[PDB]
Amino acid sequence: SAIENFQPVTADDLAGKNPANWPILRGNYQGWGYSPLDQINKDNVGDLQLVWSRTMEPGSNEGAAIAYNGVIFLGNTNDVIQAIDGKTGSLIWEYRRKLPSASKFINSLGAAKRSIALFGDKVYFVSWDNFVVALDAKTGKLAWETNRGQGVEEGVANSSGPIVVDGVVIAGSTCQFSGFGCYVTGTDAESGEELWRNTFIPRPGEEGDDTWGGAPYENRWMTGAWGQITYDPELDLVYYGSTGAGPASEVQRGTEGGTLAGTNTRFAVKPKTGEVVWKHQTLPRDNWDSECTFEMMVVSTSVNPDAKADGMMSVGANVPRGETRKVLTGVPCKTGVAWQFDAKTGDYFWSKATVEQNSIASIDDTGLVTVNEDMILKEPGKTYNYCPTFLGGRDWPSAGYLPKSNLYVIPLSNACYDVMARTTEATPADVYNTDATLVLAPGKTNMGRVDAIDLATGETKWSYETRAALYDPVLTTGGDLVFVGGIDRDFRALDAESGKEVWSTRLPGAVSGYTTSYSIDGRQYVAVVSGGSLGGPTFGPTTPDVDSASGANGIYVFALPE
Ligand SMILES: O=C(O)c1cc(C(=O)O)c2c(n1)C(=O)C(=O)c1cc(C(=O)O)[nH]c1-2
Ligand SMILES: [Cl-]
Ligand SMILES: [Zn+2]
Ligand SMILES: [Zn+2]
Ligand SMILES: [Zn+2]
Ligand SMILES: [Zn+2]
Ligand SMILES: [Zn+2]
Ligand SMILES: [Zn+2]
Ligand SMILES: [Zn+2]
Repeated sequence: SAIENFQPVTADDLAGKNPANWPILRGNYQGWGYSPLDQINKDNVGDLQLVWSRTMEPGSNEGAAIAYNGVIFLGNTNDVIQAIDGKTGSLIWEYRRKLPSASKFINSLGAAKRSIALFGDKVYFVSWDNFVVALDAKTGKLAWETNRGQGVEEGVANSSGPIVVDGVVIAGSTCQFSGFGCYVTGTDAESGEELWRNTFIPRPGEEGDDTWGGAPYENRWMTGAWGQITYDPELDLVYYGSTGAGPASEVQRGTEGGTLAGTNTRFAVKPKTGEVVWKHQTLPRDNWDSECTFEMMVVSTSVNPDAKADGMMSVGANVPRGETRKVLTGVPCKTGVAWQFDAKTGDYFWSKATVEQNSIASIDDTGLVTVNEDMILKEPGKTYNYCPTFLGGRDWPSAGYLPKSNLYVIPLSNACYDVMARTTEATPADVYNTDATLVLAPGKTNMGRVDAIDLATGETKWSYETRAALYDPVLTTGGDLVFVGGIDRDFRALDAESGKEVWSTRLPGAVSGYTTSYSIDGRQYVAVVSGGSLGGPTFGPTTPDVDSASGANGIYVFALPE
């Protein structure tokens, strides 16, 4: 019944023009993570009840209920993709990919799936074995698939999911365990043909090669773009970020003093060709697995950064003070530093630290980052007391935007990392080749944190804290609410004006996935993916007083009583 009248998904849908739907990971191309739906608000959220839920596949459950005209399209782990009736929770269809033995995959991160994408009459995803796959939206049956190469034993995969722009399926990659770097590809949405492929590691003698400290090309590992892809329709620019290089220690990399051009860089590209329009490196010389690959939002804001605002690193030399600009803005890296650029040109406006961090010594008025020499891993076996951690700070769990108050709302972890490079020689399988102990940041007794930052001034308007890590995306809504899960297993709503908790329910496991909102027949639903991820096992032991069990992977859907 729900799938019967399926109407093709357009750019207008993906631009978030219909608030009854959530047809893309962050609700719109621009990455807002916002639902304009306002039925559920501060005055009635206390009445929210569980309407329906459904078991999801085991593993790291970081997915998102992609909602479209009464149907939920849901990427589970293990390349299981489902369509579910958004009103009843009844399964409509299920695709289950035939997988080689899990042991054959050197990159287990490809098993988790933050999103599927929609366009036309198809559901698009990247499989664990690194195929761009198109399913029929109406049936879940495979329409086409294209092998990108180097999957499985060779470890190239994807965890965040693609987006489709102008008939082009755009998808990044993780090559976390590989002795090489990876890429972002653009694939024709109809034919399945690969149209372009952007890589990051400079080839010998090419632009930026001289910033790799003389490291042989074949020793340059793991540079990818595994985070979330965003897009601005008006500028026609696709935005993504690349990551660092492994192992973490530049001494073990053989890249001493190397700023590593291509790594941790924010790219703005044309969707049909991958042509780079502008780029900015937000974390050079990375020794801290900083991964500047997370979603960056496109918003229109007045530009008036306060140089005295807490954490403000610098203000751009040519900042158009008092003027309204379309900006690319947010926290791109685990470090927790918020950035703001002109979205069209890439001109640097400002940057501001959130959590305690000590990897960045300074950022000048052009946006040039200078790293902290004290934190470069120069002596293997020596403990370096890095802030934040290889899980942040921030990590993949996405921020949300509140257009009414111009607030950027970001989930964060108050953690630091006593990190040491191993004394043994690094192989690709060793990843960062470090051993670490995670601790609370100095003077912090609350691990979980959400900052709400005014995008005009860079001032933090409020900060919500809780004992255990959140490590879960936020949803912002027109009802003036912020929804967020945590490893404490609470799925909570915060007052968007104050950051104070106004409602919560406790789910059976750590609330580990995305929260989305949609409506059917005038009724607003709030859907959260839960069960657990790397967050609980990593942050849980720091606050053992909190019951942060993982389990009962599932989608859980709430609404006001009828
Ligand atoms: O370098 C990479 O290719 C890559 C990929 C992934 C992934 O795809 O999930 C993570 C990381 N790195 C990473 O460093 C880490 O912070 C991390 C946490 C998570 C998670 O699911 O909670 N994924 C990843
Ligand atoms: Cl529609
Ligand atoms: Zn539509
Ligand atoms: Zn990584
Ligand atoms: Zn725009
Ligand atoms: Zn720049
Ligand atoms: Zn816009
Ligand atoms: Zn101020
Ligand atoms: Zn509560």
